[PDB]
Amino acid sequence: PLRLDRLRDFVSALGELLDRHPDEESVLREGRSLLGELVRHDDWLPEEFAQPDPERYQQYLLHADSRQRFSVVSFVWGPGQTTPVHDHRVWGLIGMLRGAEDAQSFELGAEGLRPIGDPVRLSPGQVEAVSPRIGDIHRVFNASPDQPSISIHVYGANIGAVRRAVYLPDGSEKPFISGYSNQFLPNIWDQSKE
Amino acid sequence: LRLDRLRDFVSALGELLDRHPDEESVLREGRSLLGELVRHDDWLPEEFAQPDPERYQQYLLHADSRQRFSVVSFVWGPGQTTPVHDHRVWGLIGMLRGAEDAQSFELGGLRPIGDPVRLSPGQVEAVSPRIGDIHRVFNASPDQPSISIHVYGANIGAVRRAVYLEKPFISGYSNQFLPNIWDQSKE
Ligand SMILES: [Cl-]
Ligand SMILES: [Cl-]
Ligand SMILES: [Fe+3]
Ligand SMILES: [Fe+3]
Ligand SMILES: [Mg+2]
Repeated sequence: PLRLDRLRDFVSALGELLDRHPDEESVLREGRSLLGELVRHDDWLPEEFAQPDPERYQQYLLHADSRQRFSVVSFVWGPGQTTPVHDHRVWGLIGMLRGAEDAQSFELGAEGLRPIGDPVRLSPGQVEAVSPRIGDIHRVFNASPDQPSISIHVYGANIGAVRRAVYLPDGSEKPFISGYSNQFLPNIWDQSKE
Repeated sequence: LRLDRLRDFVSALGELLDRHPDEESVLREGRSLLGELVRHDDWLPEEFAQPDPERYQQYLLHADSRQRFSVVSFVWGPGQTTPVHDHRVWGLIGMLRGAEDAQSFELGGLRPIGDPVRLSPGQVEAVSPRIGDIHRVFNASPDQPSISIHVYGANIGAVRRAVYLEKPFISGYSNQFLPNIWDQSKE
């Protein structure tokens, strides 16, 4: 009985929102509200895009806009998995869905990477923002050693195809194109099935 | 697989409808963009090219965020046909693989308009309430499957339309999964 209508309605609303060509602050404010409404419910994500991998965290594209104005991704960390330290180069929202993860912000200093504040500790329903304007560099990791964690991320592009960077401790940058773990997206558009 | 072709078609079709042009302009520029896609048979994933023994298959490839358009791979097995149906929105039919025919109809009951249009790879046809909406599309080969790529001014699988002897018609989709056409680094 997957409530795929929730993801369909999120995608529609996010489309309508960007049709008004609003500023980043308005996108993040209205966006985090719409994402909050989606990730408050754990009755809609298909099992195929909730699956951990033993070697690396999984990046399942759920929807990309026709003009690549936004994308929606299911990120799945297994026990003890982390992202590299990375930037985005576009606005991003992180909606916590299942389990426990932490997000550490970083800044580029004289020495290299320095963490800003404590890790932000996410639990289901919580939404965080990233952007070049408000803070773009972070590392997201599973805070459980025996359970997988899932967050739904929304970006101001097709994030899997954005040329961005990972950072080493000394602040040196490697090119980063994340791509996607899935060859298949979920069909959220067969409304007659419901 | 040259999935970049489908990605570029979807982008261009989005840009086109951003200009909020009239149906005539959509069909004119659209059939040109679709013609460019279906002239090449190096991009369709095999999972959305598969015939079914019992009924023709309707694989959604892409739906717009606001359901302004959709792109569908239709697959007829040897000797399969659609019912006689309308669309209630503009539609483009791009022939990709094999041989099919399209018979137009008018309400008189049903009378066929002209001969069946005989499609071969690269050919693009249009339907719309304005220009003629009622047709039947069928495989013209008795041993080979046929594939055409269709583009509609809605999420066609969810449009309330009709089949004609009117019965209500909502076509839906054969696939639970769409292709990921957005992983550009794979190329
Ligand atoms: Cl992120
Ligand atoms: Cl059609
Ligand atoms: Fe991130
Ligand atoms: Fe048709
Ligand atoms: Mg918290």
